[PDB]
Amino acid sequence: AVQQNKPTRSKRGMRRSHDALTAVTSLSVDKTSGEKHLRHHITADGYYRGRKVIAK
Amino acid sequence: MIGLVGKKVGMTRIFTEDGVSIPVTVIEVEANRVTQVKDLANDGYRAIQVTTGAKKANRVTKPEAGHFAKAGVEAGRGLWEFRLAEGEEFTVGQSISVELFADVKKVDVTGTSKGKGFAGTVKRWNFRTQDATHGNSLSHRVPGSIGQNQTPGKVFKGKKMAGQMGNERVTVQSLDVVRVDAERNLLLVKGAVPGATGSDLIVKPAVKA
Amino acid sequence: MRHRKSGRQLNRNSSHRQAMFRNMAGSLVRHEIIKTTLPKAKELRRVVEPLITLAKTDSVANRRLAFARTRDNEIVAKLFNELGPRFASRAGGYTRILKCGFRAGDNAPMAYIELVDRSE
Amino acid sequence: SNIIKQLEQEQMKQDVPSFRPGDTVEVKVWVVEGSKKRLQAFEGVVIAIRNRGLHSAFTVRKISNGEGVERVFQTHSPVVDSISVKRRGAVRKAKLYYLRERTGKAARIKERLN
Amino acid sequence: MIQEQTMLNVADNSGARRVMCIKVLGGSHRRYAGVGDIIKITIKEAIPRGKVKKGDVLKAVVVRTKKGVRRPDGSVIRFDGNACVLLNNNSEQPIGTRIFGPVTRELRSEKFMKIISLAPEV
RNA sequence: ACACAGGUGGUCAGGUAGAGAAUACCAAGGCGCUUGAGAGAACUCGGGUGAAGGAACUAGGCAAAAUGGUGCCGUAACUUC
RNA sequence: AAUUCCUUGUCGGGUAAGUUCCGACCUGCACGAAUGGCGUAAUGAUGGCCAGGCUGUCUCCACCCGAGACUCAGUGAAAU
RNA sequence: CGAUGUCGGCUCAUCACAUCCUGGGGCUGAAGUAGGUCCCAAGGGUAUGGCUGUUCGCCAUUUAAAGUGGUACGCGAGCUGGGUUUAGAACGUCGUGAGACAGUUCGGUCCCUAUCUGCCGUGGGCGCUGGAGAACUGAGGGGGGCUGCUCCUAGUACGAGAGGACCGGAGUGGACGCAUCACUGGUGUUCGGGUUGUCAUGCCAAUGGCACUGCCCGGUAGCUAAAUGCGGAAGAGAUAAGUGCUGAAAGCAUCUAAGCACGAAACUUGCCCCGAGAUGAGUUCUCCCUGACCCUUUAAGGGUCCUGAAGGAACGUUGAAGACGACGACGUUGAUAGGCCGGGUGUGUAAGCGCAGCGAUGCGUUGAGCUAACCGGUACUAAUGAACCGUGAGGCUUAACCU
Repeated sequence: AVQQNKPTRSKRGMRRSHDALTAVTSLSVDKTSGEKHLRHHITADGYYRGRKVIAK
Repeated sequence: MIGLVGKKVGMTRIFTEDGVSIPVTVIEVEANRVTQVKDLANDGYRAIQVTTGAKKANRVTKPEAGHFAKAGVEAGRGLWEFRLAEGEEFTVGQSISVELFADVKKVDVTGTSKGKGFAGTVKRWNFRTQDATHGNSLSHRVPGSIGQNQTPGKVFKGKKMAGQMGNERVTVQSLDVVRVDAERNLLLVKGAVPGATGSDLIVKPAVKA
Repeated sequence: MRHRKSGRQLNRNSSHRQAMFRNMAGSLVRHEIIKTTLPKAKELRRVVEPLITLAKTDSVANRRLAFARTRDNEIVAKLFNELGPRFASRAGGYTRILKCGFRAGDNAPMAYIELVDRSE
Repeated sequence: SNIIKQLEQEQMKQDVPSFRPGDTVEVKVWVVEGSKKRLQAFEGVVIAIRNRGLHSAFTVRKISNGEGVERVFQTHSPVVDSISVKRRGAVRKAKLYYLRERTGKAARIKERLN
Repeated sequence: MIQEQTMLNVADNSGARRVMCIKVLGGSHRRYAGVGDIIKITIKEAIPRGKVKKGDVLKAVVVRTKKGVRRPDGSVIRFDGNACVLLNNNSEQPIGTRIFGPVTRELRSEKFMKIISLAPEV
């Protein structure tokens, strides 16, 4: 089967709310890290509980 | 007259002499604490909110805490409102215990049954299976032919189809009580009642004619 | 179904799941840190701590265990003799865990497993 | 729940003779068998370990009778008086289900004395 | 299951040597038989001193099954083989003059009093 | 026609078990199959196990499942012996 | 009868019953003797019936391990 | 005719009503038991095996009945392909013959990646026009409905004996739906024992892999059943066909007009569940919010000071939640999951050492050893310090209360 008519531009509804995502509300700032980090989680320079626990 | 909320803790058997096994369901009923009585400067009908529980002091919310505050500093997790018939209740008296069944030992039970996920198309709907050989293949447990040609020419209501099942209300009317212990919060009933271990239910003295 | 089990399905045949935990353990005993995914790490913790516990129990019949695993010479002077006292002085706990940022080429959560006595 | 665990401790026995599968129990029984209560002597070997408590069926099998005869009475029941346990077996299994697939003259239960 | 084409041993004296069941009896759209059921039966081997022949059609009572007797006290009264006694459809009671062994004491309880007097020690 | 779960005559010839170039576990040598990350539903699908019956299945023993070796004793009808 | 209206010839065997298999009788509407008559041994990726075996084929289905279906990422077709 | 599969099976179903069964009424060559045989009622119920593709029929045997018919003689993008059927063969019939034969027998490949309608479950968005958390009504919507065997009533009634009821129960079974996990069986590839072959730890140990889970036997937890339990009732309202009492228009007659007495499983009530997409957005309780201003001829906004969330979403650890959505328990006012120390079930006396013995092998320490999910203690490991969605008591009319 094929699309007999182009849909009214509203019909993408519940795909349109998923077409591009972060999937998180809303990532946190840290005093020793540049890019934002996940709640209860480690930063992109290895900070957890305000102290550095791993190296990159 | 009224009803009690409990906790279904399992099933066992208690026997008779010299034999017959007497299977029995085991229920614990901590005394229902009461939260409200109506027709006493609140509402036009006679009813009691029997309540069981207390919740956790750092997890209880303001709209629930302020709704139990008339009865105390614990959010009793629910109301369970029952209308009064053939009896009376007042704003003073002991928390409601299994002494409701001290002389009335025929009861009725309400609760949700078979909380077992999705089951399967045949495991739910008791269909007849097709041939496993003799040229038949690909179809064995599919729902089958869903109608008939042209004249009705449509799918019927009140038929068998797949979905999410179970955990819906059932009412049992033929039950006898074997033992009660208000000091040890115990109820022992002959046979079986809806839902698995941990189920809450409602148990009432019989009113069926 | 999985209606009783608390394990993880991971990927591939059960004979590979068991072998991969024993291979990562056969490296952790001599490298003392391993990088892998959170599903692999949380199952592996419950495979390495029996092997580190076994190193305290150098008694009759109990010494017969794990002898058919990691059958190489480069650990025989460390397993039991050294891998016991390093934690028999600590009276409980063998591994330090941390969960780490997700892989950008796929979608796995990462983890870091380290021994509580590691000296780099 | 605790009360469901205490409910069995008011119908279970609290001190009894010790026995295991392969022992000679010499069960003295009533088992109704008529309108007036009377004691009978039951013969055979016990094929039960009864660790599961109140509902353990207390199975006994007499391999000395024809092809072998088997019966149950329950471990905590009003149809049994007492057991002697004077003679005791030396077997290497606990269910003994092989007696239901082997001929009695090739499945006689071993004494294995040294 | 004891049902159509189930082959049973006889406890009937000088009785039939191979016999097979047909239908089930006792109720409309009934399923399966056990201890205390009477079923319709056919002769396949009669023995030379038999008073019936191949393809004769009778009834028999089921006295033992490998599934046994239920609901005495919550346990089960167990047995190892499926066995029956052939009945006389014209004169009622067993087709023979005696019965082999004690059979089952369930025949003494309520329903089979005219059978436990013919021979059984129960 | 594909960076294709397919094709291609002969040749060599380890160990343990084996009659062996059968078959399996291994060696020497080779190979890890150029979708990644998760979930563990209906329904399909490679398989294992089944009370207690038992072909009762089916147009029809079609598939499942069993049979299965070495040695002695034993061995029918029909036969050009 | 791979030949025949009536045919499931008809008597009898096999069966709980048997349009199916056999023993037999021969109105072969319209077999028949080298476009041979007719039977065995031996054979067959050969026809049909009976019986013992196998067993979830069936009675009544249920769990146990895995693959796809399910949710995405990257790359992105087919008939209509 | 630039296509519409036809008899049969398996599976999934439905309508009619000239009623087969069930509930009832009536005539009879209705004595009784039965049969012959018709009408009220369509709520419920209604066949297995040998032969045959069988529709149909022939037989055998069950049953509360073995009722009839529609629907393209229901349901092949439903599965099948036994029958009807080409391409092969052979016997007959026909023909000069090729060949023909609804003569006969045998044999004979079945495509698929889902828009809209229909139907089950389940989300987001929007609607309930102040917000957030829980409990509750009722415009409407569905579900159910018995039946063998035997004895007492009764061998009474009836009838020449044989034979054999209304009445109205009592015991004991069957069918069907719903319910639990207590049995007692099955399953049980995170537990143990027995065992063949071969590879591995140098070798002997006894600890492992592969060989169908290599073979076999058990099994905790989880599940499951061939497990064990209950019920559609009763009490009533009103009716059908029908049966009667009283009684008329029509001074009689008659069950009907007035009136009263009944009358079936059908109709109504009782019985169980669903229901605010109920725009036709019902009720009750709890929690949160009641200040201004600049700029602009402005139901259009762009800012500032003052002042606001109840609770959710997110985070995970996880679940007896679950396709994905969506949802429940819990996270320092601390047992959500794991880790430790104990308790228990299962398996069955290990491995060393000791001893006997020619040795295989066995016996004592040893009711040993091994252990998972079963449940008791214990924070050993992890849950740490912010933001976000969400304000300013929400337009108008009518009557009553208080001031």
